[PDB]
Amino acid sequence: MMQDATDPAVRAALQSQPSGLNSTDDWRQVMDRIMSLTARNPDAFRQQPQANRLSAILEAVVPARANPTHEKVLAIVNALAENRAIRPDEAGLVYDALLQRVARYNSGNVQTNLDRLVGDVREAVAQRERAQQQGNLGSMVALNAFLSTQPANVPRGQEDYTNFVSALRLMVTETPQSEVYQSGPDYFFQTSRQGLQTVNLSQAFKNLQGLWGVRAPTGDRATVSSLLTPNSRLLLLLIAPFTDSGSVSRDTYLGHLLTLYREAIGQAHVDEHTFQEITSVSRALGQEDTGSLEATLNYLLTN
Amino acid sequence: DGASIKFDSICLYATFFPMAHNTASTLEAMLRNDTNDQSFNDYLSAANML
Repeated sequence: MMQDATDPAVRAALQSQPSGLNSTDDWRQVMDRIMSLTARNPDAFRQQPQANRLSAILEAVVPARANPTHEKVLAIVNALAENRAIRPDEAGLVYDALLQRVARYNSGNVQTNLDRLVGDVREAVAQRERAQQQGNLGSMVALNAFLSTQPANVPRGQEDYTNFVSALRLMVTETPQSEVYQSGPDYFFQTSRQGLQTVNLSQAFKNLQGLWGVRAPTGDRATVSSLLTPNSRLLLLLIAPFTDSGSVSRDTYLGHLLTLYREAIGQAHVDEHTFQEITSVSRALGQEDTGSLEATLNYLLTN
Repeated sequence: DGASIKFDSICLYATFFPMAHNTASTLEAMLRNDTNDQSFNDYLSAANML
């Protein structure tokens, strides 16, 4: 089990308010401790020195108003650090700039809002932290711009593309984390990893609009399908762990190559379980076994 | 007997630690509150009479 982002209203409380005994806030906890009612040891208040004994009585029986503002205003500014509304080095300015703002306006209806906004801003950290795990929000809106600009449902050659419409939508829903459909240049493009080692254009996909339905030769790479760019080829291998059945595997490469993209993944996860064993058995071989990779090469070439 | 001292421009040589600028803005939180305050006294905290 794991925690959510360390509670932003509590992190700032951790650094300000008393830890052990706040005699006013934890009143019936000190009162329980002084009445010899605590289950740990009853006479923990009796065996204590007489002077600090009296300090517990004066503070608990007469509750003293402790300063609450600096654990409320800091609760906003540290949430401003976790929601990233300010930079971490900005904690010197905004903490006091708003304290100087409430120095001028201590006593309007604004601070009655402020503590209600404290509960709102602390929840906004918890809302966004669960929302950044699903980076769908900066992805689906971007795909809405892709679906509108690109002409949808126009394969007047042959139609297998209706299945492909949902295939791109499945990539948004299944993996959301680093999967951002960034619109930097006017061509749309999707990143798969946190460092973006396969971020091809979804407008390199515009090469497929004339190749949505053509004739198939035989079983070896086609006499025509050499036109398919390694840019668009990178996309079609990336949608392959998402959609398989739907596109016709016998009419054009939209389906025949998509089934063949599963052959690339099908070998990969087998060889993953192959490599994790031969590398693990290095005590009995005592060599840099590149034959683990050479057999992997042999299991792809000699078929 | 016969002695005199003359003074020029007096200075201050303040030295602190080159703190990490992320930490130098965030470690203040202990002294930013009135809960904990750097309290000091003489060991001979005494008062006399002549």
